[PDB]
Amino acid sequence: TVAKELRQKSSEELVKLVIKLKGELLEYRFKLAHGELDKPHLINQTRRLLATILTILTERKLNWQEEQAKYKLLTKKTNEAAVNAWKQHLEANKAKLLKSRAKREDASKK
Amino acid sequence: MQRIKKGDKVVVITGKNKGGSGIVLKIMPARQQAIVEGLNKVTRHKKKDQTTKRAAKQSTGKVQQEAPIFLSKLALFDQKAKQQTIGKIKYVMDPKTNKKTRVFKKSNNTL
Amino acid sequence: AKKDQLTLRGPLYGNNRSHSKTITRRKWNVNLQPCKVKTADGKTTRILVSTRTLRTLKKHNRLS
Amino acid sequence: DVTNVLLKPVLTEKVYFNQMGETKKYVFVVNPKASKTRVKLAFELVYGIKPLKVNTLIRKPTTIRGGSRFPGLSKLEKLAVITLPKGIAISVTGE
Amino acid sequence: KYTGSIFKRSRRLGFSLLENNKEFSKGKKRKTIPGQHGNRFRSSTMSGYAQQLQEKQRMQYMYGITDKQFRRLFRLVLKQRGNLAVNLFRVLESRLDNIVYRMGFAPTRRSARQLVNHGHVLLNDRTVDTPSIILNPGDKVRLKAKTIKIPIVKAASESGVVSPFVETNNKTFEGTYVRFPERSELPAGINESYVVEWYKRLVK
RNA sequence: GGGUAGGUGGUAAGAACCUCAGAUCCGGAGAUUUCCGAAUGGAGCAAUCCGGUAGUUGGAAACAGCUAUCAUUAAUUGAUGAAUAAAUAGUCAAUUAAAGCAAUACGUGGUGAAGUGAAACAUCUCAGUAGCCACAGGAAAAGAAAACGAAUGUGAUUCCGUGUGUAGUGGCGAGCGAAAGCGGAACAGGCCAAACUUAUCAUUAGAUAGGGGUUGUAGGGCUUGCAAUGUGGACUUGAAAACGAUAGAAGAAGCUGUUGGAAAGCAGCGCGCAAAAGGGUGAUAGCCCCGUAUUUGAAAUUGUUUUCAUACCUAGCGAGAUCCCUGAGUAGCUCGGAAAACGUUAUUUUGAGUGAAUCUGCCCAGACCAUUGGGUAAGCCUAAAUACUAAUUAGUGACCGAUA
RNA sequence: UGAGUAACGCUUGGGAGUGAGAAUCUCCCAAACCGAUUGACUAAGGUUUCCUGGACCAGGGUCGUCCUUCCAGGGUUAGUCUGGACCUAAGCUGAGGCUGAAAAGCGUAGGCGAUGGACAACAGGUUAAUAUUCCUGUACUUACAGUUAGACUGAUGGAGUG
Ligand SMILES: [Mg+2]
Ligand SMILES: [Mg+2]
Ligand SMILES: [Mg+2]
Ligand SMILES: [Mg+2]
Ligand SMILES: [Mg+2]
Ligand SMILES: [Mg+2]
Ligand SMILES: [Mg+2]
Ligand SMILES: [Mg+2]
Ligand SMILES: [Mg+2]
Ligand SMILES: [Mg+2]
Ligand SMILES: [Mg+2]
Ligand SMILES: [Mg+2]
Ligand SMILES: [Mg+2]
Ligand SMILES: [Mg+2]
Ligand SMILES: [Mg+2]
Ligand SMILES: [Mg+2]
Ligand SMILES: [Mg+2]
Ligand SMILES: [Mg+2]
Ligand SMILES: [Mg+2]
Ligand SMILES: [Mg+2]
Ligand SMILES: [Mg+2]
Ligand SMILES: [Mg+2]
Ligand SMILES: [Mg+2]
Ligand SMILES: [Mg+2]
Ligand SMILES: [Mg+2]
Ligand SMILES: [Mg+2]
Ligand SMILES: [Mg+2]
Ligand SMILES: [Mg+2]
Ligand SMILES: [Mg+2]
Ligand SMILES: [Mg+2]
Ligand SMILES: [Mg+2]
Ligand SMILES: [Mg+2]
Ligand SMILES: [Mg+2]
Ligand SMILES: [Mg+2]
Repeated sequence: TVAKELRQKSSEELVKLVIKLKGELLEYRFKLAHGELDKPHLINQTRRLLATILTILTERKLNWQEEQAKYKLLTKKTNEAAVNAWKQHLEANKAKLLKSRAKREDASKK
Repeated sequence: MQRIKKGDKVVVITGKNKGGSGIVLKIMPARQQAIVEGLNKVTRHKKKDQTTKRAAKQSTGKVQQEAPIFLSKLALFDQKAKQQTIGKIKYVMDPKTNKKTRVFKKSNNTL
Repeated sequence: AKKDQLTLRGPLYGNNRSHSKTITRRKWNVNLQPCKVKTADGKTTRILVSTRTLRTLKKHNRLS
Repeated sequence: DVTNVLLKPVLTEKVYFNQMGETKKYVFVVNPKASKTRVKLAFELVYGIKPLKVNTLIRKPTTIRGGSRFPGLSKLEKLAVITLPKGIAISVTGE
Repeated sequence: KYTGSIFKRSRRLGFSLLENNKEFSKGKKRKTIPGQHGNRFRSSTMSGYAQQLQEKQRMQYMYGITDKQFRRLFRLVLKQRGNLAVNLFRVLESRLDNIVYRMGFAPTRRSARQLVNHGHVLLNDRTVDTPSIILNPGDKVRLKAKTIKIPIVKAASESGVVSPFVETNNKTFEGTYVRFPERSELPAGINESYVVEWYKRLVK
């Protein structure tokens, strides 16, 4: 039943499905470990659907990791705060580094 | 197929309860019993336990429920016949739908 | 092992009968004596063989 | 890459003690066969902020429910202690 | 037990004794072996009996028999009244599959035997699975209806072809007989009676 | 494919879902199959550690992901190549196989004791048993007479009964114990070497690849004719059919009253049977239920048999020549052992030595010789009957019933 | 049965509290022993015996509200510490190879093998339980890339040191 619907789908759409379900599976497991998962059966349905998707992808001699490595799309949104924190950290590091060398140099000069 | 399904009227032919008509609410095939409403009323002595949000109250006194009964003691009840009687069933297959249908053997009533 | 390289004939285990018919297990070993022959362009290669095989090589013109 | 090396976050007294005061420290449980570099890469590809450093704990299996009719052993855990830079605090739940 | 190197030893000699015995040239003879063995015969000078042996072989093959079974049947027929040269012919022809092949519902005698063993065959005062039962001159052999349910039918035609010592009506599947096969219906493939004397010497 | 109306494995209730677009469940065929383990990239204290190479994706690189591959031995082929010209040793690469395990069981071979008995003990027995090791197979081994053996004889091997505890063999003590013959189970006999001939190898072939041949009342080759186109295999590919195996479908016949918590017991009146095997149902049910007898059914995988065709083998009786071939460190013999029932001996085998002949030939018939007769060693393969059950299905028990 | 007998395996008094029950549990004050040790840090071994809360089936040679016992939860953070990614000693393994009825034994090249050699971090603070590991402060070492200046770079081998 379900295998027919996925069989109708092409290969590229299937690898998109696997990444989305992998991500969703991680979220369900994290929410369950934090006690915020009202529906505890969705873990099995994603895993079974994930296992089913693997079966259709392995009929043809195609993998799921290599096929997604050839073409993919990058990430976004998780950039602004990251660079703010990183810029602050390197600035603090450079201030300590510059201060330390100065103290040593003038001490050796004296 | 099966002699007793979920929903059809059924009666008891042996035991303390004789001629007890009821509706099968659930069938356990593995242990061969059957829950029939209104029959085999048992009264568990409901204690009090408080360890959950619902268990904080868990109001349970003399709740009367249903005890399972062996399927051998059950017998199908006839409804189509003008004079209802208790009999045995066949497993004829009508070519109209090619589906197996239960038919009594002391009459010609389907199911 | 103490065996020929041309054939596979090896030692022979038997009994050591003496006066009073006392039984003691003994071993007859074959006379493995070095021998050189000419095979594959006459290439001599020393091969430990039984004197019996040595006589066979000599009569078969092989031993030259 | 496959992201099976991030099994479950854990919240204890030690975790909440670290998870306050500027730099936050989040403690997860990871694949016992995974390495520190794999942990950093998994965190990069699924959260987006580079860990400052990673520490690892191995908790040995031990006997549990001793004396009960059927005794059982524990389960092998590898713990990872990520520490994000100053001023950044992301939520473990909600994406 | 080391680098035996058959090349090293074989070439080491190139003839020798072990070399030639093993000489890989060793072919297959995998067709020479079978056929010649298969089955032979002819007559010789010193024992005479050669004729008896060859004739015995032919007769057994005509009906697909093992020599042991033949010795049993000869023992059975031997004791009775007298010059029973009319009895053992009926005994050899009373085989159920033999009657099935002369009845005409099988292309060949062994194929008929296969049918019999597969449970096609219905008798009178009994039924039948074993393809060796000795039938009585006047006996019926009603054929199953399941076999006809598998119309290959080609058979029924052979049935009518028949041989006079068999009376079978085609399609209707039924058979019996009387006036057991005379020697005419037992053709010159094997028509001699000193095979009887061969078994008298070999079987008491 | 079957099959339904339930299911989410047990100690197990509850929560939350799935399921009539046909779920769970059963059967056939597939997919995935972490690490250790013959373990085989290297190591190692098992389930751990450390990598190389060729790709591909991020990085500015180190590096990090994702793939495939990387042990040893043997055989074949190719390349390279020492002492030392050539050539080999050696080195490298490619392809194909081998490794290991278990069925507390059967087979073969090698090795091989002792407790014990002899009322002690050494010959002997135990016993070629236990054990150790190697190689398998679905069985293995054996196998087509240089035989038995005393006759107007039988005509591969194997297994069973008898011959018989007989002939014999034994510090002639303890003991051991056949081979003929007869009655049975099954039955099958095949193929090379050499002659002769063909083609090719610096044709010094003495080698390679073909035709010819497979024996004992001798066979085959040489030359010359007649009759033959078949019958049969231990047989290859296919096609068709039948019988099964791995899920299943249908499958008859009872009410009343009494004791009783409860009837199926008991009693009355009936009914069915190709079903009166069994299990459950509140006691002891042919007719309450599941089943059983019987009739049936397979998409897929697999087993046996049959039919047809098709490769590959397979063929008789004469004449003349008087020529050639028929398995050599072999059979014998000597010196030490052994196998056979035999404690070594006619027969079989072998560690050391020696060593023949070629159908008017050689071996055998319990030392040996002659006559008579039997048989063709020193080359190979061989189904069946025979040995066993860890496992799958069905079933049985004057077998056990928690110290068995 | 012996028999409620032998034995209970080196350490005192009191006040307050908990508790249904206290010589035995908690706190306080003393008291008595150790003090080249019954003190503190670790190797080996042990393998959760560590911390918190609860319980008093069983174990504790008595008792117990208590325990190293049981239940539930939690606890072990390394570029610099101890060992691998570095090296070898005794010894082990060991392709070829030698020897040996078989199994196997010996052994070369290689490879393992610390109890040794080489190698960069110290002070303080913090939790009930971890700290040269977490935090603060101040450092050091080894790789890779870009860049500036100078310089010809110089090993799988030789030598010195080690
Ligand atoms: Mg002895
Ligand atoms: Mg660590
Ligand atoms: Mg289906
Ligand atoms: Mg003795
Ligand atoms: Mg004695
Ligand atoms: Mg004695
Ligand atoms: Mg064999
Ligand atoms: Mg059938
Ligand atoms: Mg049915
Ligand atoms: Mg029925
Ligand atoms: Mg019954
Ligand atoms: Mg002789
Ligand atoms: Mg002997
Ligand atoms: Mg002769
Ligand atoms: Mg000969
Ligand atoms: Mg027991
Ligand atoms: Mg007991
Ligand atoms: Mg006592
Ligand atoms: Mg007492
Ligand atoms: Mg006393
Ligand atoms: Mg006293
Ligand atoms: Mg006392
Ligand atoms: Mg004490
Ligand atoms: Mg005291
Ligand atoms: Mg003191
Ligand atoms: Mg101390
Ligand atoms: Mg414990
Ligand atoms: Mg504590
Ligand atoms: Mg406590
Ligand atoms: Mg106590
Ligand atoms: Mg640090
Ligand atoms: Mg090392
Ligand atoms: Mg050390
Ligand atoms: Mg501490």
